[PDB]
Amino acid sequence: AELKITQVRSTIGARWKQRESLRTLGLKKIRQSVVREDNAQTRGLINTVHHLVEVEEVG
Amino acid sequence: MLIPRKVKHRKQHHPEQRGIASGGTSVSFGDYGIQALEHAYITNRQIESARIAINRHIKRGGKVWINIFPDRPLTKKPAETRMGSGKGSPEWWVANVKPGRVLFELSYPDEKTARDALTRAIHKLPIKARIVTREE
Amino acid sequence: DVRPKITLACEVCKHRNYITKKNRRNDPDRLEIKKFCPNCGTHQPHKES
Amino acid sequence: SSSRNGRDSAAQRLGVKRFGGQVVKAGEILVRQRGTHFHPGVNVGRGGDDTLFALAPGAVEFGAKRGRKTVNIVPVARP
Amino acid sequence: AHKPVGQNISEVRRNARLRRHARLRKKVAGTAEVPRLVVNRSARHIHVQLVNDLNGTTLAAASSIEADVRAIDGDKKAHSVRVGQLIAERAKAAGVETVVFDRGGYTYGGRIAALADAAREAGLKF
RNA sequence: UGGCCGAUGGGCCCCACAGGGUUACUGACGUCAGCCAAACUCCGAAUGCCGGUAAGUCCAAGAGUGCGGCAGUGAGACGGCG
RNA sequence: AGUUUAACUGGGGCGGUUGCCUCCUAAAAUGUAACGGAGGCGCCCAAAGGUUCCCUCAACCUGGACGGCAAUCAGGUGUUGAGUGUAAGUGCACAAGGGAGCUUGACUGCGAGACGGACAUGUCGAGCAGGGACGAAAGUCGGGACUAGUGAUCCGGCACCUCU
RNA sequence: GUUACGGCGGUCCAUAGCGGCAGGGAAACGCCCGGUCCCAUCCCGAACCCGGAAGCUAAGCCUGCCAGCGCCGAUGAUACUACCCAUCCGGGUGGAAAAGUAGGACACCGCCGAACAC
Ligand SMILES: [Mg+2]
Ligand SMILES: [Mg+2]
Ligand SMILES: [Mg+2]
Ligand SMILES: [Mg+2]
Ligand SMILES: [Mg+2]
Ligand SMILES: [Mg+2]
Ligand SMILES: [Mg+2]
Ligand SMILES: [Mg+2]
Ligand SMILES: [Mg+2]
Ligand SMILES: [Mg+2]
Ligand SMILES: [Mg+2]
Ligand SMILES: [Mg+2]
Ligand SMILES: [Mg+2]
Ligand SMILES: [Mg+2]
Ligand SMILES: [Mg+2]
Ligand SMILES: [Mg+2]
Ligand SMILES: [Mg+2]
Ligand SMILES: [Mg+2]
Ligand SMILES: [Mg+2]
Ligand SMILES: [Mg+2]
Ligand SMILES: [Mg+2]
Ligand SMILES: [Mg+2]
Ligand SMILES: [Mg+2]
Ligand SMILES: [Mg+2]
Ligand SMILES: [Mg+2]
Ligand SMILES: [Mg+2]
Ligand SMILES: [Mg+2]
Ligand SMILES: [Mg+2]
Ligand SMILES: [Mg+2]
Ligand SMILES: [Mg+2]
Ligand SMILES: [Mg+2]
Ligand SMILES: [Mg+2]
Ligand SMILES: [Mg+2]
Ligand SMILES: [Mg+2]
Ligand SMILES: [Mg+2]
Ligand SMILES: [Mg+2]
Ligand SMILES: [Mg+2]
Ligand SMILES: [Mg+2]
Ligand SMILES: [Mg+2]
Ligand SMILES: [Mg+2]
Ligand SMILES: [Mg+2]
Ligand SMILES: [Mg+2]
Ligand SMILES: [Mg+2]
Ligand SMILES: [Mg+2]
Ligand SMILES: [Mg+2]
Ligand SMILES: [Mg+2]
Ligand SMILES: [Zn+2]
Repeated sequence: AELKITQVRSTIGARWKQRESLRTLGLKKIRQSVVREDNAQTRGLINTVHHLVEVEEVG
Repeated sequence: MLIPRKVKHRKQHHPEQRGIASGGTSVSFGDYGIQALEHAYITNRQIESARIAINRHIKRGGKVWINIFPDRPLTKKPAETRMGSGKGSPEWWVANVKPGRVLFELSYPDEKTARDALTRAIHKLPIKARIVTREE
Repeated sequence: DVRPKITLACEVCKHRNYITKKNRRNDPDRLEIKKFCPNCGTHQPHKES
Repeated sequence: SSSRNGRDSAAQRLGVKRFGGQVVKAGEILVRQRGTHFHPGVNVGRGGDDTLFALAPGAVEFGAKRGRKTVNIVPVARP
Repeated sequence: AHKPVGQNISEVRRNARLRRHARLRKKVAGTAEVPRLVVNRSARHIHVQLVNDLNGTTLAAASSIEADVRAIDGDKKAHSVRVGQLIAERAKAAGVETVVFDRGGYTYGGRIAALADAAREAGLKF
């Protein structure tokens, strides 16, 4: 499987741990499209940063 | 003029009032009672005044209760002293109250007179309140 | 002085090896103890001074 | 008006210092408890000041037995 | 009609026996190579077990109950000496030589001392 | 805070060494129930932290730790949270 | 004549404090201020140390008389509600609580590794060599149940040495 | 193999404790009989220790039964809270208590050693 992740809100003024998790995801600038594996761990990542990202599911 | 007659220490920190009043949330003892609405302080003077208002009108029949008791002290630094230099001295005692608490409890024959007395008690109280009966 | 200051010496040695404090008011008799001091290499009672 | 309070102590920084399942080496301290909040177990030493440590490499393991708290070290298998 | 208004001597006695054995048991860390030798004495018999606390399982034991040892008309010093010799030789057969002794809650002296000695000069070094 | 037997206020109208607050008191204990506590906890989390494993950003953050040259700063403010 | 005459401070001054220890504030790792809330320390100890052994209360009903509400008691529910050198917290009945016997480990030189420290320091610690202590032995013994009872450097005094 | 037996043991040590009731002496267990010799009473053979088994299981122990009390404990809800929010004002997802409630419940199990049977 695969996931399309795109940050929809800026990182500014967000909890430091959330910012670091965003870096882990690998989104530098707002509205970047990134493809990632559908693991439980990345699912948890998206769940945590859900208020900043939208998920489009591919495959 | 209710006051604890001895405690471990004569002063206490500021309060947290957040939270719904759980203790005594339902009338039990008599057959009628008040129930407050909003968080607030209640001074010993206020409690005593309400007790007088209830009692003197009810006169002979029935007997009252007071589910609360002002315990926590308070202080206010006298005027003309730049703030600092330690805690002030205690002035009055207050009993906390949370939404839904029952303040007074009555067992008198007639609902009308019970309501009337408790209404005067409400008017003399500092925070909103309303009648409530024993029923489920 | 509430708690005087006492030294202890070996016999063959005579070396101020151990020092300890006492209440002279309640102990007017001199202190005796069996202990060790290194150089003569074996235990031996130490005296007061 | 004057205050008679306002003095305090130092901060000894007590508390458990190697947590359950960690890997500790010989002579390693485990806890610093004023009272006997815990109790020694096999391969644990009772310090001069109610402190707990380990007398052999291994992984620390807490556990309740007889309704108390006692620390112990399981020697991790030699690779 | 019986109404208890106090405590009981024998009950507190058994509790105290367990208590006092507890001090030593606390320390004892006796493995297969160094099992703990437990001694129990009755008003009529003596019992001894050699166990490794690691598994809480015994290795060898004997007591005044066995018919051959009861065949000894003597008293409990002699009974204890014979039983201790049996423990020693059974432990030797099983292949254990160095062990630790448990005071079994009783104070040393008399029958316990006789058992200890018998075990000592029977070849059981502990 | 309000109730219950309450002998015995652990005690009183005559003190008999013996009947009643024959008298409204006190009534201890305990028990029925209803609150309160930063220095009370027979209870007890989401969080935070430390330890182990695994995936990911791995044309590098420009990630960490140590050592070495360099100065600043040790007058904070506000807002949200306790 | 050359100089000294503190800081903290909700402006200064007068008051009070200046180090150390306990708890709370402290947001369940540590830590975390205030002239915030509350209390103590500048010791004691040849035993109140070590070890071996014995044993465990207080609460409880009754009183040959003093003697009583309480002095000592035993019968026979008895689980710390009593206590544990000096405050509080943490612990403590498997005792850290008493008694006794003995006796000095309140040893000597080191110290695997750690804890805390901005730094100087401060804390814990299994094992190794001599000797000793208690216990037949197993083992425990490097000060007190722990956490306060403290002072750097210089200058000087005193003893021993296979230093010059 | 059974046992209405004794020691040692276990266990996020009370579902395992306490209370009342009934029953056990073949062996073992207790109580028990007496203190020359061991040993002890800060006096006492009360404790311990020692010699013996005349007696009895009342006490204690054990087992069985009782829900009187302790005790464990749902689902559900409520309190609480991580993160985010909308011009305060409380909701969205995640986490999910305490107490109370139906209920459960008068321990289970390991190794050896004793009486009946093989
Ligand atoms: Mg508040
Ligand atoms: Mg608060
Ligand atoms: Mg009002
Ligand atoms: Mg010296
Ligand atoms: Mg502190
Ligand atoms: Mg209630
Ligand atoms: Mg609290
Ligand atoms: Mg606590
Ligand atoms: Mg925290
Ligand atoms: Mg980890
Ligand atoms: Mg780069
Ligand atoms: Mg550099
Ligand atoms: Mg520079
Ligand atoms: Mg500065
Ligand atoms: Mg500054
Ligand atoms: Mg500043
Ligand atoms: Mg600041
Ligand atoms: Mg400001
Ligand atoms: Mg802020
Ligand atoms: Mg000049
Ligand atoms: Mg100034
Ligand atoms: Mg000012
Ligand atoms: Mg001024
Ligand atoms: Mg903390
Ligand atoms: Mg600061
Ligand atoms: Mg003082
Ligand atoms: Mg001693
Ligand atoms: Mg008695
Ligand atoms: Mg002691
Ligand atoms: Mg004692
Ligand atoms: Mg080293
Ligand atoms: Mg040696
Ligand atoms: Mg040592
Ligand atoms: Mg010491
Ligand atoms: Mg010590
Ligand atoms: Mg100088
Ligand atoms: Mg028989
Ligand atoms: Mg006798
Ligand atoms: Mg019976
Ligand atoms: Mg009995
Ligand atoms: Mg319970
Ligand atoms: Mg039960
Ligand atoms: Mg559920
Ligand atoms: Mg937000
Ligand atoms: Mg709003
Ligand atoms: Mg629950
Ligand atoms: Zn010498």
